[PDB]
Amino acid sequence: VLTPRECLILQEVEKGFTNQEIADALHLSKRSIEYSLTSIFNKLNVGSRTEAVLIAKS
Amino acid sequence: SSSSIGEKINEWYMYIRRFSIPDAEYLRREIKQELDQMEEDQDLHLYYSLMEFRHNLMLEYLEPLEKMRIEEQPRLSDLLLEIDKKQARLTGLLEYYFNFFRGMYELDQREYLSAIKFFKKAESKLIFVKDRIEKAEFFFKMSESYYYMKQTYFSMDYARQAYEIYKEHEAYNIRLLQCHSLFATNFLDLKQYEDAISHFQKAYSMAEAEKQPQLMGRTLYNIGLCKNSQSQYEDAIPYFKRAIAVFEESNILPSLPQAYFLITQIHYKLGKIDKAHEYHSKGMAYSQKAGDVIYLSEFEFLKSLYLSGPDEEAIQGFFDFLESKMLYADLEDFAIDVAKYYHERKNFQKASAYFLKVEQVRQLIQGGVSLYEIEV
Ligand SMILES: [Mn+2]
Repeated sequence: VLTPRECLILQEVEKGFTNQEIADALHLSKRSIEYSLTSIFNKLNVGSRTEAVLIAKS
Repeated sequence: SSSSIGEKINEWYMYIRRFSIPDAEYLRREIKQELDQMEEDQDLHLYYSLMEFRHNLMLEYLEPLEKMRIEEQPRLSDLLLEIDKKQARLTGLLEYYFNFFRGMYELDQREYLSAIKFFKKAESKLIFVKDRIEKAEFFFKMSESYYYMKQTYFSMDYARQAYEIYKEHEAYNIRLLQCHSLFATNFLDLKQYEDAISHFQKAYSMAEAEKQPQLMGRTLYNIGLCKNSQSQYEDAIPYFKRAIAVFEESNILPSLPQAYFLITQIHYKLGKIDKAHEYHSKGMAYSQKAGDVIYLSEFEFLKSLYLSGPDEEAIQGFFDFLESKMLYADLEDFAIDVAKYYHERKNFQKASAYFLKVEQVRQLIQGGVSLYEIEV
């Protein structure tokens, strides 16, 4: 179950942002975005950015 | 506020246990900034340091998953168990502070049932707090908290537990003294006036040893308060006088509006009006200086009652003020004072009316609670 802020990260991912662009948009370090995705992807049980986008959309 | 910072650290921990990185990072940052703008107590600084370390552990356990294919990655929920298992002492300490600070926050929000529930969880984690002085400090804080919630028996019980530990150390005579103050104020709520006095006297002798002006003064004041509560007005005067002298020699401005108030009122009640007037003038001035909102109105009230007729319209505004502030105990007491003023003046209709006000006030919900998720 994603927090609203984690969903926000995913929303930016779905729009095609890069990690750096997500960092800048949310005032987090890029490293933090990387950690966030590792956590988020694990939670969605996916192994890729593209595939996280798909499970997101369902 | 120390209390609000601790609760933010609590929220931080909840996000950490969930591995919600953005949330944890935002709180981590906001908490660092807030603590950089204050001299936090030792307990709060330690809780933060623990949580900072725990946050880094969160990141450290997540790091290996980056290079793992997804099917080779453990569920986060299991990662968490591993962390708690390999860091049992950290976890226990975190549990202690989390619950202690949440409890303090709930108490602050006047959520009493909720505060007790967290205080009990904290106490069950006290085994992780090695230093026996730190344990005593917990018991001491519990005592103060149940004094405030008026669970008088539990307040004394915790004061006793704290006292027992302080008694075994020599450098803690001040805390011992304050345990005596805790016994005394509790005895006072129980109407055990002689017992209260006796403990205030003990506390006094100890504060005099430690050459502690503030405590010395408060102790003397409390004795006068006990005398006053028994309507032994003449007997209270010398104690209020001694307390004032102590407060005034040192420059303990904050304590002075109060130290002057009861003694002012007493002289009104005793019909010593020129003396009342002088105490009044001085007490009023001290209150003006310290910028003490409450005592300004209370000194004002003395005039409204004892000199002004009485001035019932001004008295009524004052009563409303107190109530809006939830100073119910004082409100009851002042209404009684008004009733009694009229009674001695043989104005029984007016006395009866204020005695009725007293009962109305005693009917207010003064510390209501709410059950958590219990069905009706
Ligand atoms: Mn600081």
